[PDB]
Amino acid sequence: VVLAASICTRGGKAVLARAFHDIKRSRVEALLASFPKAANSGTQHTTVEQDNVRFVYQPLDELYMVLITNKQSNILQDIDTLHLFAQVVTNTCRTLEEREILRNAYELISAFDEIINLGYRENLTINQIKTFLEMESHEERIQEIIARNK
Amino acid sequence: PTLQELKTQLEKGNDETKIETMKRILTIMLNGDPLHGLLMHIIRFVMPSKSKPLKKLLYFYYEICPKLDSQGKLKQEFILVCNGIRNDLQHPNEYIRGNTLRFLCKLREPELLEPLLSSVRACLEHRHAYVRKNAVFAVASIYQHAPSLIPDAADLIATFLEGESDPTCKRNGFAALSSISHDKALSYLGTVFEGIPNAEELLQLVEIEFIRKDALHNPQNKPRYLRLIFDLLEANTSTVVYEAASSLTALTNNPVAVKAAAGKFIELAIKEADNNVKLIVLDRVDQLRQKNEGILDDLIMEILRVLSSPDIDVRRKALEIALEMVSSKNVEEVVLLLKKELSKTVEQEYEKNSEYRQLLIHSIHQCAVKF
Repeated sequence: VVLAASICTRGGKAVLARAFHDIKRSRVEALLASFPKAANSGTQHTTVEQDNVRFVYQPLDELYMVLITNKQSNILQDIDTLHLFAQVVTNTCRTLEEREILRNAYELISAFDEIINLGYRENLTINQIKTFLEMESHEERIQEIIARNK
Repeated sequence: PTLQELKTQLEKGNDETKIETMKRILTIMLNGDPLHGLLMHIIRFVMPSKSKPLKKLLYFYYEICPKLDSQGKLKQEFILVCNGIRNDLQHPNEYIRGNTLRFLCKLREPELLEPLLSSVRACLEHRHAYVRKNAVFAVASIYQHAPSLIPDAADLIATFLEGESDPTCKRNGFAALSSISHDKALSYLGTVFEGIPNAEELLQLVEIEFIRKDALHNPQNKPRYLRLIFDLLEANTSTVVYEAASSLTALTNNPVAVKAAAGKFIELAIKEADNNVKLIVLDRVDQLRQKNEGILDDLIMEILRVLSSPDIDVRRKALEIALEMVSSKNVEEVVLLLKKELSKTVEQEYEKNSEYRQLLIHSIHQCAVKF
C-alpha cells in the first residue's frame, strides 16, 4: 500500500507531503531526508528500498515525485499510481517549479486523497479526479430547490 | 504578533479571502508555529461558511490543530466542531460527506467520534457509492482506534458487503472487514470463492492479500488457495498476474509452481512497456533462479526474447540471467540467437546499438569460455 506521497527536492526536503496510512508526516519527512543517497546511485531508476519501506519515484523536472510504500506493496500498481500522481501535478501546476507546486499545494493534496484512501487506490482517470474535485452534486442542487419550494 | 493579523483576516474576510487566510494559517502551522488563539476565530468565521473549497481547508486545519489542553483533556471548542462535522456528515453534497468520512479515518479522540457515530453508521446505506466507499473505511477505522465506540463493526461491514454492488465499495468493504475480523472476512471469501477468477482487479488484489494471511493461520485451506492462485496466473490485468506470481512462490517451493511463476514474470518483462517494470520483474526471475538452481533453465529462450527491448539496461539484465543458465544442452541454441541479434545490430539502428553490439560480442565470447 501507499503510505504516503511527497514532492521533494533532490536533497531530501519535502515541498509537500501527504500521509495516507499508518505513518506520521514527521516520519515521512525523516524518510525523505535519507532518500537521496539511495536514489542518486544507479541502483534502480524508479525504486529503492530503505528502512522497512520502498520509495517509488520519478523526476519531476528538478524535483522528485515520491510514493512511500510497505515492502510487500504491488510494485506494478504503485508505478502506475506514481505516473497518475505525476500527471495530476503537471496538469494542475502551470510550471513544475517548487514555488508553483507550493502555490497549488492544498489542491494537490485534495487530489491525492481522491486517488488513495488508507493506502488503497482507485482506478480513476484524470477526468474523474477533476470531476470529483469539482464537487457538483445533483442531490444538493435539487434539495435547495425543494427547500425554496416549501 | 502575526496571529492578530490572521485573526483580523477571519473577522473581516469573505469566502474568497478566507481561503487565502486559511492557506497561510495551514502553511504557518505545518512549518512549525501553531497559532493557538485562532481556533475560536476559525469556528466563528470559517466553519459556518458555505464555500466547499474553504471547507476542505477547514478539515485540513482540523487534522493538525491540537485537540488537548494542558491537562490532557479535550478542548471545549470541539463540542462546537462536532456539530459542524455531524452536519457535514449529513450534507446533500455526496462529496462533502465523502471528504468528511475520509477525515474521520484520521480522528483519534473518542470524545470527538462518539457524537458522530450515528451519522457515520447511516452513511453505510447512502445511495451514492462515493459516500459508501468512504463510510466503510471510516467504520473500520473507528473500530481499529476506538473499539468500544462500535463493537458491532465487523457485523456492519459484513452486512454492507453482502448487498454491495459498486466494485470500489466491494474492494473497500473486504479490505475493511479483514482488517478488523479475520474470521468474518474468511466466511465472506468462502461464499465468493468460485467467482474470484472473474472478480474485478482491485478486489482480486485484496482477495489474494487475504489468502496469504489465511494460508498461515489455517494451513488446511492452502491447497484450495494454491489451485486458485494458479488460475490467477491467467488474470487479465498485469497487476493481478504479478500479484499471483509473487504469492505462488511465497506459498510453495514446488518447481512446477516456481517455473510457472517465473514464466509469468518473463511474460511481463516482454509484455510491459515500462523498462523499469521490465527490470523489476527480471530481478524476480533472477532471484527465483538463484534459490532454485536448474528449475528455470527451460525458460532461457523466453528470457532472451526480452532482448527485443531497445533499452540497454533491460538488455544487459536479460543477458546476465541467460548466461547464468547457459548449459551444454542449450549453449549452441543460445549462441545462434546472440549472433542473430548481433547481425541485426548491423542492419537496424547501427548507431544506437553500438553498446548492445559490444555486449553481444562479449556474451558470445563468454559462452565460448564456459565450454
